[PDB]
Amino acid sequence: STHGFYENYEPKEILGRGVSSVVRRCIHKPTCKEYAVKIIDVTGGGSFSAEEVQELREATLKEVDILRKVSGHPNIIQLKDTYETNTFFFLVFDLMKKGELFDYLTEKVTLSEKETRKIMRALLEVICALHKLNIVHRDLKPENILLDDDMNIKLTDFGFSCQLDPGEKLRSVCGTPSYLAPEIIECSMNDNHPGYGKEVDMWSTGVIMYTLLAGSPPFWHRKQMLMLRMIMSGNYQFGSPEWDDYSDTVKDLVSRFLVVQPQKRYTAEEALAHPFFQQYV
Ligand SMILES: Nc1ncnc2c1ncn2[C@@H]1O[C@H](COP(=O)(O)OP(=O)(O)OP(=O)(O)O)[C@@H](O)[C@H]1O
Ligand SMILES: [Mn+2]
Ligand SMILES: [Mn+2]
Repeated sequence: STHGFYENYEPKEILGRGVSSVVRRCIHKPTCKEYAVKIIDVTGGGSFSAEEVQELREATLKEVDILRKVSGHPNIIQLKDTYETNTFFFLVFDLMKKGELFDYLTEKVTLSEKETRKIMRALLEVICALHKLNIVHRDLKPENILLDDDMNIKLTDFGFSCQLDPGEKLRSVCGTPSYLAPEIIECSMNDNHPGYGKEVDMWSTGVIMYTLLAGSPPFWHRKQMLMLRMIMSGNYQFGSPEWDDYSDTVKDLVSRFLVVQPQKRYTAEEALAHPFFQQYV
């Protein structure tokens, strides 16, 4: 499969990395077309522990299977090819040439209300289609939303995703602590807690919507545990110079993702019916 991979593609420059991966631009030899390959080291560079190797191999098998499930959506990355050797996995994808939403937010500082509107509608439609399949992404954040050549977003990174059976609940904690829903944190501090569902994605959506308009996240503290209490209490504001220029309509939408009790939180469908997206009914 390594021969298979290097037999069919010429590897190019690094585009990004993760704890146990490297993503590169690569050229398909037969077509001369360009792709992005995510290279996952299941061994972890000679340092994990046999058990973990099989936790990482079944992790990426879960990832590939979630990707085959969501294929075809216009705003979701397309897995085009996969190769598997004893240590490495190779996921071949369409090449997103305008990088991350993160990188784009870094250079613009903040995004206007109309640009945020366009991005958020595209993401909510994505999330809506995931949730109908009962898929929870669990890593929604600006680094995992990419931009193609016309600046339309492409949801990517399904490495923590899962399909749920009817009424099932999750318990493991994964994802970036600034984007983590409260019920996840709660769950990590109580064995008796019910577990969390699809709604964690609607919290993250809230932190992303907020952050594109403010240029900074709604819940931060240099000391993690105090940041987590802020999140668990849902203690944030539309403040200082930061929110002065925006409508009341956007802020109302945001505050409806940013609700602690999951039951009371907006769903992807509720968010698309808000007045904020109804200008042209
Ligand atoms: N299809 C792609 N087109 C262009 N660049 C990409 C593509 N896929 C990934 N990259 C880049 O590589 C980075 C890492 O990709 P990905 O999120 O899929 O890796 P990961 O190891 O799962 O990351 P994480 O630490 O968030 O778990 C992305 O955030 C992006 O910069
Ligand atoms: Mn990622
Ligand atoms: Mn990931």
